[PDB]
Amino acid sequence: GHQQLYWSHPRKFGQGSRSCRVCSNRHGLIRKYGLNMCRQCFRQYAKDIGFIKLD
Amino acid sequence: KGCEVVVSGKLRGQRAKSMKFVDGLMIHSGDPVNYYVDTAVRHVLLRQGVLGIKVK
Amino acid sequence: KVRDKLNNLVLFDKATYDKLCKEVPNYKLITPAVVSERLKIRGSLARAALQELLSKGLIKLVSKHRAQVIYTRNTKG
Amino acid sequence: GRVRTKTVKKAARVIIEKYYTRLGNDFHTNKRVCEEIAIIPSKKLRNKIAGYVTHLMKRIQRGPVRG
Amino acid sequence: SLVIPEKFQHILRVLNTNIDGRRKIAFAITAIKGVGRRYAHVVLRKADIDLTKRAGELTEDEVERVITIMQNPRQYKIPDWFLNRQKDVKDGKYSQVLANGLDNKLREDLERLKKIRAHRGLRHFWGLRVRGQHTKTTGRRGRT
Amino acid sequence: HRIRITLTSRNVKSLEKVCADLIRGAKEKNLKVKGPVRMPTKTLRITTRKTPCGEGSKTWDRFQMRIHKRLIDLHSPSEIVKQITSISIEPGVEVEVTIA
Amino acid sequence: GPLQSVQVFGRKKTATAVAHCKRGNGLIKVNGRPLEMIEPRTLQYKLLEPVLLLGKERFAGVDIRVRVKGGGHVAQIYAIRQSISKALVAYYQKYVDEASKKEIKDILIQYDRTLLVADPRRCESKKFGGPGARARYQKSYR
Amino acid sequence: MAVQISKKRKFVADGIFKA
Amino acid sequence: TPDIKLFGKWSTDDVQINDISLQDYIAVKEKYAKYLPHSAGRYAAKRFRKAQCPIVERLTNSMMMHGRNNGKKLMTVRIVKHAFEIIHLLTGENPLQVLVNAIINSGPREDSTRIGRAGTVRRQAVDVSPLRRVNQAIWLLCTGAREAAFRNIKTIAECLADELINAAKGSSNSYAIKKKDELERVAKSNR
Amino acid sequence: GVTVKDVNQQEFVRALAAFLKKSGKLKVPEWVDTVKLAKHKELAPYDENWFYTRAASTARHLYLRGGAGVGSMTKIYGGRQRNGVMPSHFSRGSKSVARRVLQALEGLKMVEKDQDWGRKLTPQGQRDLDRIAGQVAAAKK
RNA sequence: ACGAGACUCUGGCAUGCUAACUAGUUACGCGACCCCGGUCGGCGUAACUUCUUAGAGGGACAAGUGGCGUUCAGCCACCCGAGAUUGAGCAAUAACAGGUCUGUGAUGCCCUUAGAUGUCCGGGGCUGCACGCGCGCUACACUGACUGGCUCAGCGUGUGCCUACCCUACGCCGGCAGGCGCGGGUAACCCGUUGAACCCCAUUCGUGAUGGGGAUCGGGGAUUGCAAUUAUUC
Repeated sequence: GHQQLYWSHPRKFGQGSRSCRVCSNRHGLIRKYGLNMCRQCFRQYAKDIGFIKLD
Repeated sequence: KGCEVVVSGKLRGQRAKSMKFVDGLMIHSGDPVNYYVDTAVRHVLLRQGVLGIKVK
Repeated sequence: KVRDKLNNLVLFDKATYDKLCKEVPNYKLITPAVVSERLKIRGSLARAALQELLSKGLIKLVSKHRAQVIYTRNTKG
Repeated sequence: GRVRTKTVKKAARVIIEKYYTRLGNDFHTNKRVCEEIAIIPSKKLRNKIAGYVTHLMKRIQRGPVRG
Repeated sequence: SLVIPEKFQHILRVLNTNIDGRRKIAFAITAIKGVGRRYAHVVLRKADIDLTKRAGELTEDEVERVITIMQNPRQYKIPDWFLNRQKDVKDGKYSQVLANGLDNKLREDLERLKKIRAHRGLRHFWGLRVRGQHTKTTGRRGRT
Repeated sequence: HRIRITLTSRNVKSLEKVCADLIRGAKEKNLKVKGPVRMPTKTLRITTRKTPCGEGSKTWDRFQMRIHKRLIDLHSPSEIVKQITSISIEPGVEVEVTIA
Repeated sequence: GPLQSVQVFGRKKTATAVAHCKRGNGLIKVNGRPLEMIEPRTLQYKLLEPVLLLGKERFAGVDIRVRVKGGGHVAQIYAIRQSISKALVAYYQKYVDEASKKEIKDILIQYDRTLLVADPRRCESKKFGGPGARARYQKSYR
Repeated sequence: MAVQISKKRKFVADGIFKA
Repeated sequence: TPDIKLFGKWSTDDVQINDISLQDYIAVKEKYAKYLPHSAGRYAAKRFRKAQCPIVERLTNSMMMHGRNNGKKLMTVRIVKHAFEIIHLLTGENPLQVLVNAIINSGPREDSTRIGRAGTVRRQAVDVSPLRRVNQAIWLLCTGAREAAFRNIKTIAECLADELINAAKGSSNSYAIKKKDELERVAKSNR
Repeated sequence: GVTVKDVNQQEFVRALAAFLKKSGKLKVPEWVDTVKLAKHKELAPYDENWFYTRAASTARHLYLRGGAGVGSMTKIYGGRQRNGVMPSHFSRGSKSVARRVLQALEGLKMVEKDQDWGRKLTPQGQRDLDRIAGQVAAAKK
């Protein structure tokens, strides 16, 4: 029963159901407004998104 | 009328060093830095290590 | 440095009632705090006695509040 | 502390050098003069130019200046 | 009225405990182990006794009615969710315990856990915390 | 035919340029044009730490986006206002057409 | 017939109190409620201050109808107290002789500057590393 | 079409498309 | 008709200041006379702008201390008004005169300064500025009423009332007069 | 000419409580003695007949704003939630007592149902509220 | 020449300008209650930007007056005045053996690679306690605690790609935690006029480890999830 017990674990909810869409890590995710990455990747690619640190 | 290039990494030795070559004018503070200079950073992979490029 | 733990009576005995009726309408400022201090009774008991004396008409009202009330004697003239 | 910088004093000196015949003692009139003749990217800088020009006109009206 | 009444009972001997008579009847009955502030208002609302009197001037028939409400609270229309001991593992009855059934039933439940050897019983036997909280930083009055 | 056009963008100066040009075009086309309704702008504030690891003075960024939305109302048929709206659109300005 | 109407506002922190001066009898109502009927009642004399300094005969020709929203309680009291005085000053300036406006304005600024000029004080922005705009978290050594 | 994301998410998606 | 700025129900006129050194620092007479002890603000901005504040407002502002009472201006105002009620009904004297005479009588007029290194006990006698006289007088009255009204059956409207009249007659049964004259004794002990 | 908007509410609510006790046709709930008014409350009210007072305050708030339902009544009577060691928060009221208040105020002819949401005062109920407001004004006068 | 300054954002005002059925005001009609006049965030529509929204421009500069100063840079007080020191952002050369290889398909070298240091499933652990230390929360009460009534905001966010998981008015049931058919919003329209708390008023309490304080612990009932026991939460 390798096929039916290989990934029968439900990852429907929880932290590991989502991941970073830049580098695929599961720590420090930003889910607000659907960015779906960690803080470092947003800080590195924040200029081309259009977010400016005016304040 | 102003430029600045910075390199850092393995420059003929074990311990990394940083060489700076500045000629011209260079604004460092205020919003003219946001719209008078262009900053690009790249990584160069050599055989003995990784080398960094910073051009303004 | 004497402690003297106060044990206030919950209701009036004989001497407290006429002591109040002869001395409390002969004082300048009447509040339940000073009535409880002078007559060694409870705070709410002093409030009930002062409400009874207000209904009797021997005490005039000055100001009412949820914290404390102010009472004074009648004019002797 | 309100101490003017060297660019304000240099610009005020050269604008009172090359232009004197259209200046006065009112701060608003030579403020508009400095707005019309000199291209200045801001308003506070032009305002400080106008104030220092007014002060320099008031001292030139009394006596000569070495700058 | 505000004068002390005759046979004003000072110390009330109810259910082999000591009860002061100088306290309010909604609060002087709360000194009995097993009964608290919230359930005291319901008892003096089922019985026709006002809340504006002290405990020291009440007499035998009203305190006897209150003791009947203590011992048998179910058929005086007290709601079933208001009780402290519900759905028993021994017999399955709704009851209110007043310090004797309370103390011996808590003791019997603790020895039941210690006999059944559940980890709640082992933690009660060792003298630790059972609700699952951190012991590393607190509980410094455990032992010397 | 009552028509509503929305001028939503990120930069504000090109937004003022295209809204002034659209209002001027509706003025010269002899059309009843309403004034530019300025909606309250929305600020995009998310804050994060500076350093990638966990050491240092606890310092944070304040990244900001401002999106401005404008409304122009007209009373006109469909094809002429399609011809007007499909002229000189900026890459940073998004226009969307709705009909009542 | 013509209508005499001026519409004057006033602020303390964020509360906006907009008055309405129309010709009529002597009555002041804020949010439909009279001046003696606004919580808290401790500042009843603070509410009744401008009509008491300017007299009841000066207010006898103008109906006052103020609505207010924003701010807290004391800010709303100060806003409506500012708005009543500023509305009477602007009404006399618009219609009545200017000299009586000057005489009321002199005694109004002589009592307190708050009754005509708004106070420029707002809450400063909170910063990181501290619970407020100025305070910081407690520092530990060793 | 049945998704209709809000106005903030559209600009976020466009900027991340550009990135 | 503004015939007189009646402080609720007390008249701000016919009040006598006895000391001439505190004449321009206590403002209760004919200019800074309000209906309430609560004004707007901008009074602690510059250096000496707090000398123009009404003295009852300064007492109300210094009434609130110890964490749980900060910002509660209405509650301190009604304590002040009730305290004025007991002061008027207790002596037959105008309550503003009792406030003025207590601050003059409870003001420490000579001070000792800590001088030297940290730990050494050396004091040098200096005199107290008239503004600081009023300042420590108000602070002493407030802390005396505060520590009188703590774990006691007597309310703060009465504890504040007994504290000023004992400072007004100089009976030295109050706490402000106690620290005032031990401070004068310490300043006198080494000059 | 005197209305509800120029009547002091503190005497008004107890006068309405006396009037609703005198009327006595409100079909009060059976569990009025054993109930807690909100989950942020700690004891029962000391007033044994608070139902008339709560219905009076509900009628006053329905005059002040219309279209309110059971959910708007829970927001009005909310307060601080003291969970002891926990920092305090804001907690709303209980839904069933507001439901019972509005069924009592509908069963007595004072309130009919507003269209599509909430409830609103009958003009006869407005007459009753204004008449007792004038009564309180005449008593104070 | 860099740095400071200069520059940008926000607050503080302008009854002047441009504009608004996704914001209102003022008038008019209808409707409801009362004693001839008051209230309506009730209904509907003739002007307007006084409130609100946000665009361009203006305004404060040591500008004036009186002093001090070599009478030069500047300083002090006052009048008219919304402000005569608002807060933040950016922030130079030089280096630290400062931290991050556990942010990355950024990375050199070394180790390991089928009885695996890759990967997956099931269970456990990161929470385990003689004790010490740091950041914090609640209190030690009567400037208070409980119970009723009165009454006032601003930043925000909201149906997501694999990705399923949104915010909620309204009706009934139940003490309550909660449950079902019903409507709106992909958003200045719906929650919402965000009936927030502290405060205000009126009872109860009376110096008593007390009606302060709610730790520890027993029994019962709901929600989330495949799963709660070392109590998820209520």
